[PDB]
Amino acid sequence: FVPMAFFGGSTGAIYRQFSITIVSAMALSVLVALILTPALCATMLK
Amino acid sequence: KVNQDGSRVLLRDVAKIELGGENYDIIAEFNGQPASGLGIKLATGANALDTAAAIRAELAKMEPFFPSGLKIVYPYDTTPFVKISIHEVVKTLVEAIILVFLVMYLFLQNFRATLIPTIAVPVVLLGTFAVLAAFGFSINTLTMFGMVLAI
Amino acid sequence: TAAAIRAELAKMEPFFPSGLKIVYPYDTTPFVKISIHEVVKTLVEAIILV
Amino acid sequence: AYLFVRLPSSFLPDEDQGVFMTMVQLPAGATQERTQKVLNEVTHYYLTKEKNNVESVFAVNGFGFAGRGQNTGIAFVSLKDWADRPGEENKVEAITMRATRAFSQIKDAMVFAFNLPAIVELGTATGFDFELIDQAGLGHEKLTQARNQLLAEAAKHPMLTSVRPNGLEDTPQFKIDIDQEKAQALGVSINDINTTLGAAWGGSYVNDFIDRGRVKKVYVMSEAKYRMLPDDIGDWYVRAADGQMVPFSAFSSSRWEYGSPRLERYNGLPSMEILGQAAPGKSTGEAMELMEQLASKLPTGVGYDWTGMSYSGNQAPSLYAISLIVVFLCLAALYESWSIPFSVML
Amino acid sequence: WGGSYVNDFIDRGRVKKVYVMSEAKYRMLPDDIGDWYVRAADGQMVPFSA
Amino acid sequence: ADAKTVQDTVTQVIEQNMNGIDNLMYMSSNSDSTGTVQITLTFESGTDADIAQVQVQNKLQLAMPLLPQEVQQQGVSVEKSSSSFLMVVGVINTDGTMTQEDISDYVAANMKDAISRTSGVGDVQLFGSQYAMRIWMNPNELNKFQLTPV
Amino acid sequence: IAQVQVQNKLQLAMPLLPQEVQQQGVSVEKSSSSFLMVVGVINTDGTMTQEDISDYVAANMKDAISRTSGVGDVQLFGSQYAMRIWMNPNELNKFQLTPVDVITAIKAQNAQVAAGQLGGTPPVKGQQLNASIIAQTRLTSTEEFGKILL
Ligand SMILES: CC(=O)NC[C@H]1CN(c2ccc(N3CCOCC3)c(F)c2)C(=O)O1
Repeated sequence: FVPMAFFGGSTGAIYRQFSITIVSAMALSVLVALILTPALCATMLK
Repeated sequence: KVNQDGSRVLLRDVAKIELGGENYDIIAEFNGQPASGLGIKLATGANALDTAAAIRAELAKMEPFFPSGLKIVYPYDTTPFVKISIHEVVKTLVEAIILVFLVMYLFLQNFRATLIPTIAVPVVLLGTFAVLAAFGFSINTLTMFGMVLAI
Repeated sequence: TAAAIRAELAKMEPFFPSGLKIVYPYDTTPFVKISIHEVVKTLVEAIILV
Repeated sequence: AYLFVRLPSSFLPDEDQGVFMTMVQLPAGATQERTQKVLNEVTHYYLTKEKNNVESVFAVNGFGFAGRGQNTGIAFVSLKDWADRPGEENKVEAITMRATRAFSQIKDAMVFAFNLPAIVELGTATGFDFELIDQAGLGHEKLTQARNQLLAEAAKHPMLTSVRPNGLEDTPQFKIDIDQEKAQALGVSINDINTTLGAAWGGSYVNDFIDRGRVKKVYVMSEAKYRMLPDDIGDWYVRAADGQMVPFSAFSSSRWEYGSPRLERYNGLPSMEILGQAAPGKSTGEAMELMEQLASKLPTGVGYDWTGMSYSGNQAPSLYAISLIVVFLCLAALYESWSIPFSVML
Repeated sequence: WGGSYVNDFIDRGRVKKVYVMSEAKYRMLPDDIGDWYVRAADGQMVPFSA
Repeated sequence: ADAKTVQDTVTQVIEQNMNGIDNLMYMSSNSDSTGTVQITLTFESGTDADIAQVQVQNKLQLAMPLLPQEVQQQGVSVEKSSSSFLMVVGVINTDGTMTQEDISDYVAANMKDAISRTSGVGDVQLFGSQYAMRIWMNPNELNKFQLTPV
Repeated sequence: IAQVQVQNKLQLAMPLLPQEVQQQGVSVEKSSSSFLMVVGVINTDGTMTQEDISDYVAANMKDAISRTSGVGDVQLFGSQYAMRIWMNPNELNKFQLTPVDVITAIKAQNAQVAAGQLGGTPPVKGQQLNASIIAQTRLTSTEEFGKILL
């Protein structure tokens, strides 16, 4: 995602936003899957 | 001019004087009925929907002072498409939430276990809103399809 | 800016009348280029010598 | 690879916005009344044959997107909401289709309808925007001839193309020759003559006046009935030095000439715009490159340049190329093997 | 003696200026002041040195 | 004024006096026989549009005294461009019937002046025209009394 | 913006300048005490004077080069062409004429006049013809300036 995020021409914010949105979502999903999701997978699961 | 016999030459006498249009080049007809309106051109790097909402704002405080008959009409508008875009996208988001809840249920028998992924991704979604805002972005047609696709 | 000067000036040469020819006195470019060249060269020489 | 190559390329899908529009172009020197007639026809096509879709029209006479004048006309069309338009035939595409098909039939002018290319008109691909520049000191007429030559050679061997000008029709004009000698003889000032003519036929900004608090303008022109035909030139008389009126046709001289109503220029130089679309078979760059060698067959002094449009994607090769590097490198940061980064790659 | 910017005129498409001054030979020396005459109200020319 | 006139009495004077402006793609000009020239300068994407407006609007200032006084007292404008509108607030009448020449004026004398100022609106296009003291000279009545437009 | 704060305070002083200066060149630029590129232009085959070369560079090159890539301030070595009229004091006086008469004759006989159009802006109904009128057009050739009536 991040390499193709390197936009260009009039297709700038196009591929840009369409990438970095999902990249941000990715890093956040990962942190959540390393903080929130594990803790909830603990606590109460079974 | 005042002629030799003392007769005056008024402008009225040499020219038809009427309170007329400054320009007779263009004429607008709304549904065959004579009319005139405001064709607002956007500014480069403007806020779009904010600008339109504020157009409605400034135009709102004129309606009470209008003369008899003077009525507003709205042809060529962009707002409902934006609103319905947001609507039809968020709707898809929710549909994906429920449809992932059902798959999470028709695989994990436990009702308490199928809550975790249902709780996880709304958090992840909101964080993205915080990031895009902190990066200078906004709710866009690409930054919503991006959300739905990233789900 | 200079490279783009050469750029805008490039699309005029074919339409010139007979005799109209270009010449380049007082230029800065070759000094910049030769600066980069003679510096990078020194870098490589330092790499080998080390 | 085969399913990838034979996949036609696009930028962003054009879609129903519930609001579209249609333009009308009358021939050379047409009048407000005629274009008003055509506008009536269009408007009420939208009013009688498409009631289940059209909510309201907003026709405008005298204002087009090409420019101003009595030749152009515009029509903003707002359709009923998406719910009340169930079928695909009620979507903007089909509506504009049948509309254009009807207009192309029952009109003696040029009327088109067009779905709003979502976002600003910038970027379409599979088409171009060519610009023919007059580099030397050639006249407007020579440039026009060169333009005709390009537009002829392009359509001579269309692996095709579809090329047209931008709207420079070049309409006949009415040249008036004011003989300075006769004027100086009869005793009429050239100033007076000129301002009488200009004020009478084109009006003039005189002064400002207050109307209900708001300052507005004061224009003096003339009654329409004394300026519709060339013979009306004679109706105007000018005071001379000896205090005697003078027929305009005395010092005057008139003849019909040929000129353009729209003078285009590209970058400080006289230019004429060619709008054309690429081949149905070939692509954009192929058409452009196979148009430049056509433009390079024009007389000396005539050059070319590309503007808006012609100025997937070109970045995609390099962008995926970087995506070909960061991937392998990220397949090592947690996975050390020189075998794993060859596993997922397939 | 110093010329003056009068009007503009079209030359090969490009608008250029119109300057009126005088032939050089009638403005190189101080004595050339006398060569210039001015129309008076009575329609008679007047020596500048007057 | 005609196309030939405006193309080299307003257009070229502005164009030639339009140089030394940062980040400029191209300058395309249309000279309309309606007597209306519209010069467009395109700037490289992502540029400071606010200052880009300035560099042009202020180089125009150095060409204004070289324009005909007919144009100087007429409208000269420097704006941010958007090739298409968004809102088109049409105004009509029902009860107290007023002409399309009245409506245009009223919109241009209570609405347009404010709407064009509100929330960074780029360039309001008015469909019609504000009122004006219109004086229609009669050639015969002028000549019969021995009078010119002047 | 530093360019702006100056260029715009100049604007508040322009009407206090002589009209000779106002119609002359007033400029506000970014300064660099030295050049970098000095593209000299010469001739070989078809010999043209140094007064011709200067003009051609100032009529095909300078106008564009000054606009390209944020070029600060192009200094031209020579000058663009101009209709040059060299008055003869004797021939003026012998015919009883002053420079003022010459200037007036030029400003009156060499200009472009704005005339309206057949089938004007508000027409009489049923009008089938709309065409623009062309009055006096600006002179072109030297010979045309030769035949100015004094
Ligand atoms: C209307 C307008 O102009 N808004 C300006 C934006 C720009 N921006 C911002 C934030 C982080 C970054 N960074 C953070 C560190 O480097 C990467 C991006 C950035 F470049 C820019 C911000 O806060 O407001």
